[PDB]
Amino acid sequence: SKGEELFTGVVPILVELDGDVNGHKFSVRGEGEGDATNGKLTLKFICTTGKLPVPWPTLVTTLVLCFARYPDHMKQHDFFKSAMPEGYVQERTISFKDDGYYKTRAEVKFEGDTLVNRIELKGIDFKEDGNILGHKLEYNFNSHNAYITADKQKNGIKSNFKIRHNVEDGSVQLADHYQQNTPIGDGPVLLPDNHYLSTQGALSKDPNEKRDHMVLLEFVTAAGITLGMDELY
Repeated sequence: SKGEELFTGVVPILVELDGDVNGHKFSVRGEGEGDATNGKLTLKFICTTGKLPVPWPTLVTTLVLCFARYPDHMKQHDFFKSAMPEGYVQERTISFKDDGYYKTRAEVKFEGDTLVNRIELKGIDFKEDGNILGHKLEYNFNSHNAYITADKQKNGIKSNFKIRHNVEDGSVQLADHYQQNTPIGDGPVLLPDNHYLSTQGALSKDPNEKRDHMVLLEFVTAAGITLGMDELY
């Protein structure tokens, strides 16, 4: 696959989410750009339906792993770019401990020149005054590593990882993620050795923006592939 050639520069991003958590419906639209050479995402998200009924940090993982920076010696393990431009389906179950769960299905693919992430989310069994529907989580996102393994019996990858959201009282709300990715087209995809993605993110606000929104700067870098002096030639 030559899909990685689509990411050598800066690529515009469109994110569209439709969500329904305990019958609380909402839509989010995000726009920005991705710079895979640096592993950098710069995006601004707006809740187009008014007030977001869940905390913005709980949507970060749902709201484009094709922009991760894979080191040169690891580029053969980059499933996400190898599926492009046709793209991949990304599905998750996010189980919040002692609370409800999200189910998400997204398509990540190029539409013209733009990398688009289009998501449907359903949230079920939440406590109406839990940490999520009650908005008890701090506006931040800790740095976090997510382990990636191949799923050959599905021609894709899988990952499970825990996000630890900071609760305002000082406790931690666990969000247990189970993820699977499968290509959309029939072209060849790279199925990787075990590795992980290392993610950092900074969340902020646009002072001139009155809509409910999140400004996000995110860095994603691949690591964990044991590398020796043999690749040195």
